[PDB]
Amino acid sequence: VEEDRNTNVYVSGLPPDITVDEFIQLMSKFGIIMRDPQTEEFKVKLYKDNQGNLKGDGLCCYLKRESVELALKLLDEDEIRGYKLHVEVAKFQLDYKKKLSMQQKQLDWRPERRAGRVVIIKNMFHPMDFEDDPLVLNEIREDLRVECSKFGQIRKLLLFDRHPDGVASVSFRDPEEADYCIQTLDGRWFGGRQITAQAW
Amino acid sequence: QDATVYVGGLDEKVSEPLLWELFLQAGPVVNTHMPKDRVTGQHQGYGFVEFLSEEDADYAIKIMNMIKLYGKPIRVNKANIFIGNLDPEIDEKLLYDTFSAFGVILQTPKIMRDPDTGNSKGYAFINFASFDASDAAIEAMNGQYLCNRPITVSYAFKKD
Amino acid sequence: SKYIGTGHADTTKWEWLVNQHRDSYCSYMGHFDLLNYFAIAENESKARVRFNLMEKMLQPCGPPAD
Amino acid sequence: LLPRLTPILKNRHEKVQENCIDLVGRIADRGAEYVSAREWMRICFELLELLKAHKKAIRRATVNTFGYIAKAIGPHDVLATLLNNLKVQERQNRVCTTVAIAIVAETCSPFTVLPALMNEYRVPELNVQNGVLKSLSFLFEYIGEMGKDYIYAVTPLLEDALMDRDLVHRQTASAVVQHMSLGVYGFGCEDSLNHLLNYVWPNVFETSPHVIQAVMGALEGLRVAIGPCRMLQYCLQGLFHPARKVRDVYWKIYNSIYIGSQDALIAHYPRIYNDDKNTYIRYELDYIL
Amino acid sequence: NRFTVAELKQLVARPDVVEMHDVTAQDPKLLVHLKATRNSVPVPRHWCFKRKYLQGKRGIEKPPFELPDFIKRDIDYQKLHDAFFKWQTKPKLTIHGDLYYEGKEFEGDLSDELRISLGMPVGPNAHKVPPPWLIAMQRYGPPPSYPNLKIPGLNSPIPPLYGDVFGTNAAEIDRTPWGELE
Amino acid sequence: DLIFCRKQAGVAIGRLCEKCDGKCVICDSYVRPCTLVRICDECNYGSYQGRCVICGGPGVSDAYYCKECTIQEKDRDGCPKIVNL
RNA sequence: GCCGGCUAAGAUCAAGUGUAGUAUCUGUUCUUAUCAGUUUAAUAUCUGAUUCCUCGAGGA
Ligand SMILES: CC[C@H](O)[C@@H](C)[C@H]1O[C@@H]1C[C@@](C)(O)/C=C/C=C(\C)[C@H]1OC(=O)C[C@H](O)CC[C@@](C)(O)[C@@H](OC(=O)N2CCN(C3CCCCCC3)CC2)/C=C/[C@@H]1C
Ligand SMILES: [Zn+2]
Ligand SMILES: [Zn+2]
Ligand SMILES: [Zn+2]
Repeated sequence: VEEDRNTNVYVSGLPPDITVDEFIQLMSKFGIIMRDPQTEEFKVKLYKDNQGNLKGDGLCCYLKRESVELALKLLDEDEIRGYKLHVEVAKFQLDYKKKLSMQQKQLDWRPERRAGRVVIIKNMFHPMDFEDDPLVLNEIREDLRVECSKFGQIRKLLLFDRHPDGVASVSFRDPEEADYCIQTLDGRWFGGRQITAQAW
Repeated sequence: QDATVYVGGLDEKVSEPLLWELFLQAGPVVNTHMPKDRVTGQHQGYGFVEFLSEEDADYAIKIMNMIKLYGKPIRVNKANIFIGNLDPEIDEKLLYDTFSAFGVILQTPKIMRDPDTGNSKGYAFINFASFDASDAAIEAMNGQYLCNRPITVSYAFKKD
Repeated sequence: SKYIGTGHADTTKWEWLVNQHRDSYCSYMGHFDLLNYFAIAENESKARVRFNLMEKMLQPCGPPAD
Repeated sequence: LLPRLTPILKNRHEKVQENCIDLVGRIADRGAEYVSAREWMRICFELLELLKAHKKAIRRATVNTFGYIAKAIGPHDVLATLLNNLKVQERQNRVCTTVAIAIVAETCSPFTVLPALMNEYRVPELNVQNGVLKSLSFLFEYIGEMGKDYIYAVTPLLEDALMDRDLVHRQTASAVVQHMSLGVYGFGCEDSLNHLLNYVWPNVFETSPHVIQAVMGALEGLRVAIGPCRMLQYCLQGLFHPARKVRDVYWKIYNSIYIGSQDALIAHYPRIYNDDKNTYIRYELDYIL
Repeated sequence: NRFTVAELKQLVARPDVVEMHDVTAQDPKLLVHLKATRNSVPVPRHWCFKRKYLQGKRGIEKPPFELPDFIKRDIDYQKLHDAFFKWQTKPKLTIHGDLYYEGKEFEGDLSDELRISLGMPVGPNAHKVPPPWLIAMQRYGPPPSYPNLKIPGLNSPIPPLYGDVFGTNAAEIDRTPWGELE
Repeated sequence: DLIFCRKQAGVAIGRLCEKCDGKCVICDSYVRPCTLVRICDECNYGSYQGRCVICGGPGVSDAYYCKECTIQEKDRDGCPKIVNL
């Protein structure tokens, strides 16, 4: 039924030594390639023979139709190093809104510039408590990891067992989670001592 | 309301600046108002022209009365039988004099008016003395050529 | 803030007016034909008009409030 | 030579790249009639990516060669392709496309680019109008003095963009106003600029930092193009408002007007009458020879 | 120790520029005096509002962009360039003090189409073809609202009338500009 | 902490690196460089003799103000060297 | 937005997600009340004080 609004392009003929990455570069030269919403792996297909043999044909779907008409009048009858490619509107014969909106936001025109995620915790432990207790440091590290996991995805967590002030570093993927952890950890008690939290 | 003149009988060719341009020769028409319908979104044939002085409105009412504007009986005024599609140029006394030729009228007739403008709605109600005058109005007056407006006389209430 | 003559939300009428009087007198001292105009108008030598303006520079618009 | 030359443009050495671009530019400048327009289109679309080079000579040669190719093959087809490319790509490529549109409009007079660009603002979809606005911004900044003949054509579009609820619309329209103001200066375009100031000024009570930054830039451009007297006339009634927000905003604008052109303001200050305690009339200016 | 509105209205030379909050300023006498300067457009009027300068009503839904007439009437050569610079007109512009605000976007001769729809014929060479509103003016007299108006048959001669002009207003130097191109 | 120096500028010429070569120091524009940049004496001394005014790498060419900044007399403030605290 | 109203007109306090930046969502609550002080252009906000009716219960 859908005559136009077809964002799929069919690459007739290709070098039999074509990889996927060179192909997706060829196709990304002409716009954004639509990505499968449930996963990664842009919606690009390399048609293959009954074996590892490469038939030499390729499919690529695009986010928009203007990129298809761009590839039509710029890739057709153009030579890669050895071979002559052919480009045609793909023929077919026989969660959603979230990632749709994300791929759309990839075309934004939002303001850039600006400023252009690590929380430091102090007064949490002491080196004198770890001298006669070898399992207290690991339990304190597990408690700090369980406290930092509730605020966000912790990418790196370190505890200085030789620092007299009890320095600990929690590096997360987002600075907002680190700011929330610093706001929730400032003034709180841990092991009978008042621990402080600051940004980095 | 005294300085403004209510115009009735406007076709689709007449517009809001067109009435002010046509009424500019009669007097200084300051503003023109055309109430739009809710179902169609256009004028219902009745509008208002607010001038500066009352003498200009009186001259426009005495000059542009019963005129043929855009193929329509446009007329300016001071802002059981049912008669439909009647011209706004006629009054109650004029309708009583026109209805006196067929039969005898029991009292003074009344014409329906719009709740916004108050000049002419489009329908009127008149009562005769007997049923013979109503039958003569339904036979002769129901379809007679009025002043550039084909009227239609019908019975308001009938029992089978 | 470091530039003399700028204001802010707490600037009063007196400070504004003395600022414009002071840079008016400096502009008169700078422009050669304005001083000519004044010296012809009041029938004085130009050196005298310059000295009078410099003397007026100290307290234009009178002393401040309260 | 040229089809043998076009694959060398993708080499990554700086000297090779610069010399290849210069050679293709000379060929396009003098021998343009010897190769089809389709290959020229492919070469220009490939050159589009060299406007991002980290080196200044590469960018200079690329600008020159793009100008030559555009002058050769005509503005229509390349402009259509550039608009399509501006619609669908990531940030850096869209910025390079904007630069390319400005180059095409400067080599082939902006009369040939402005109608097609304004026709694209008619699309009822955000992120397309914002691209048109960014292109107009850079176009006016790039053509400078040549814009004196095209301010009347873009005024209703800037009106529409300044009445819009979207913040990027108004920020980019303010940037356009600033570049247009500083581009025409001494050419007698004060009518349209005052008209546009009437739409820019209501945005002074904006809390978003980027919008207020663009508004300040536009105001300082209008201070040069329109004059400090008009700016003081816009600031006078708010300088002493009862609300502290209005006073803060107006004193910021006034200090910006005062630091530049402190001398002109002498002739523009309004008369203020003496009170019982203090003398405020400037009597020397009342002399009459 | 602060004025009232009526008390401050008695002191100032121009009381109609005084407003509710003007008595709450640090120096209301200077504020009202600057509000009366023979220039100086006022404040954008939405400083006291609470809707972030964009009204969410009035039905802003409308056409995206109407290009000028010159827009419509290779792609076009120097002849269509000549067309674009012969057709170029100056658009509607507001003067120095006309600030924009959220609301201010919505708020004897007859035409040939109305004369064709009304059933009136064209003007002859030498005859009498009056409009039907002219018979009442010939019977009752001239209108007192426009005494300088002339009509053919009553005040204007029949050979006047030309095309759709059925009336003319007759109201009872060195106008050339000085320096202009030839 | 991106703050300009804003000290009295001297006879020393500002320099730009290979990455910042075409840039304007104040507005970061690339169009129409117009006025040669001058820096103060504490920015041009010893190890600071040749350095990018924007970033601080090894200078290769002259820094310039753009025509837009020259029209607004933004070349009349102090030293435009970006200094971090 | 629809023919003055139907609580989509505002503020706020906790948590989650995420960006270079802006942000997005859930629970909420919203004083239905008075006075004094702070404060606000004015609100706001904050700082303190303040036996009866009905059928063991509820409301004021
Ligand atoms: C929004 C725009 C972007 O910011 C974009 C400019 C830039 O941010 C990107 C990053 C990057 C690296 O991709 C591009 C940067 C810069 C450029 C492509 C500029 O070119 C250069 O750097 C090379 C060098 O600086 C000189 C280029 C030159 C002479 O064309 C320069 O423009 C000019 O000087 N012009 C343009 C104006 N033109 C007229 C002609 C009459 C008289 C002179 C002035 C007016 C004279 C020549 C800018 C070009 C590119 C924007
Ligand atoms: Zn600059
Ligand atoms: Zn650098
Ligand atoms: Zn310095």
